[PDB]
Amino acid sequence: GPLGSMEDFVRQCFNPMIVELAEKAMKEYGEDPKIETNKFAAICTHLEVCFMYSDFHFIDERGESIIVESGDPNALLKHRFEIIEGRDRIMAWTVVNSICNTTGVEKPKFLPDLYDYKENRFIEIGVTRREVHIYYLEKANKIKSEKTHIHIFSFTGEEMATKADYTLDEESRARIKTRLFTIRQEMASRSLWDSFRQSE
Ligand SMILES: O=c1[nH]c(-c2ccc(-c3nnn[nH]3)cc2)c(-c2ccc(F)cc2)cc1O
Ligand SMILES: [Mn+2]
Ligand SMILES: [Mn+2]
Ligand SMILES: [Mn+2]
Repeated sequence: GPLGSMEDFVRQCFNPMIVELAEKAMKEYGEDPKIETNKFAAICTHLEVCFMYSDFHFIDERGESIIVESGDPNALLKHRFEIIEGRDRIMAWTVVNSICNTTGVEKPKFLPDLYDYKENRFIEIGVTRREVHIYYLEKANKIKSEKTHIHIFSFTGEEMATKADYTLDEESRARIKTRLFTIRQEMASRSLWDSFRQSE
């Protein structure tokens, strides 16, 4: 088949909110999304996984964790997760500082991706084109000391999470894996996958 542009794929296969947040992040770190395109696609993918990870998860009227897939349910429900990824540095740290002071949890040395109000911990999300165990160690070794939970996804369906604690139900994580599989397949049909995979 013909080789598509990764740019076209990103703009066609991710919603504009994701794409825009991704562009802003790259600009913020001095990289151009029209040159570092594999990174661009990687950043969109990871951002989307972060959103999908928190999607539908609330804390109920009685204070336990429930799943609602409509927009019509109860406004007394609190989102289970705080989303840190996707915010600019100032706002991300503002949110982290707020959480840390409120909940009394320890302040992380690097920006995490999520905060989980049920488990009372920050989460580092990872999405890798390599084997999950290797990438996990790379994360584990950057965060140094840990209260921060790590959860790694691959494009081939493997997961690895701290202490074999996977946080979410199988259905939630299946949605994420299916999306990753779909991204991989679509890249492959445009002959973007091999280049993307080898670039990590
Ligand atoms: O696990 C993460 N990961 C990443 C991440 C994403 C892509 C690459 C990448 N892809 N190709 N070269 N570098 C590296 C780290 C990022 C990230 C997000 C926005 C941004 F502007 C820069 C980095 C954030 C994460 O939490
Ligand atoms: Mn970031
Ligand atoms: Mn992050
Ligand atoms: Mn991450």
